[PDB]
Amino acid sequence: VESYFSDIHDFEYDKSLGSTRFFKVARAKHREGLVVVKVFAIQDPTLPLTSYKQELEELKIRLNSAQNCLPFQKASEKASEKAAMLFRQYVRDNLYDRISTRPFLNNIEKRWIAFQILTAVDQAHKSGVRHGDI
Amino acid sequence: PDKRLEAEDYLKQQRGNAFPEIFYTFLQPYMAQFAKETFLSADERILVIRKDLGNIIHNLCGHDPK
Amino acid sequence: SLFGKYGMFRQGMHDLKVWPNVEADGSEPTKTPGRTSSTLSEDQMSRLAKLTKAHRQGHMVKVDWLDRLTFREIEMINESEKRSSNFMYLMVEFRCVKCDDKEYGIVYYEKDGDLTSFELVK
Ligand SMILES: Nc1nc2c(ncn2[C@@H]2O[C@H](COP(=O)(O)OP(=O)(O)OP(=O)(O)O)[C@@H](O)[C@H]2O)c(=O)[nH]1
Repeated sequence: VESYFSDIHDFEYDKSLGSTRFFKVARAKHREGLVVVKVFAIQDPTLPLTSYKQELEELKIRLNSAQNCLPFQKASEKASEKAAMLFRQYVRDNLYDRISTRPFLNNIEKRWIAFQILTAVDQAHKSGVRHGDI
Repeated sequence: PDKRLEAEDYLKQQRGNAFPEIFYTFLQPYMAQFAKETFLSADERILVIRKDLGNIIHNLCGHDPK
Repeated sequence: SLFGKYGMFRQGMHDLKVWPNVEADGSEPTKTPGRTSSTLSEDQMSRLAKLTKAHRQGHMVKVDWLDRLTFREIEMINESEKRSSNFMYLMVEFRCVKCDDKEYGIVYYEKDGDLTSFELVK
């Protein structure tokens, strides 16, 4: 995954966050801070990636005003002749790690985390965005 | 799917039960200032919290589960 | 106050008004202030005392004929005030710093004294 960052001068590869057949996720440093980059390797160039890029740009415009919603801020169709890349802000912790990282979330923190999840869904629905992978 | 409510309905149904009222009235509105696009440096955040300290204690503790 | 209105440490001789029968108070603002700022009632003695000192240091224009009369007037004011205001004045002098014969002033400064919109960082 790090090899794909060699072509993006504004992003400096930092660490690999995961590899799957669908998306390879890695963390990179950018002038704005840390960013998570999911790289989709284009195996068949005949895939209508432009249609998906337009859908992602629509998602960015629809979710730009949501405070608890983080859409993909950048979608690059031909970032490299080999792969299309999606860029978004890096957050310190994912919920999967946060549960096991101290301080352990208290009952009041657990209620607060649940409350914010619901608020994120409410805001996304009113903003016209559905997650599909919650 | 017909049994799933809308996101706003769950927040209303659990308002005061699973989520204490303090989350909606102050925690969500106050905290939203820190997640805004306008970056508050760590120094600025401390000063903002210091300035509001009296209001935060009044809003969280009341005059007095607080 | 150790730092002046402009953050400069006090220098030279300073006459501080002593409040009778009370311990020196350290709260901010002090209840027993030694240097009555210009915001309060301008004590003609305090204003004239500052002027006499400003004259001594050579910060006021010397007019020989005026001085003999003016200073004689100040002497009368100070004599009259000493009779009615029985307040004591304690003199304190702060040290001065010199290097290569030049005087240096200590100004309050913090050791660490020397992007609002992000495109990607929300
Ligand atoms: N601490 C931390 N973990 C992250 C960050 N970004 C992603 N991760 C985690 O690293 C892994 C990346 O895989 P994902 O593709 O996001 O997994 P997923 O959320 O189940 O799949 P999607 O629904 O497509 O997002 C997951 O465990 C994420 O929680 C981050 O910025 N900080």
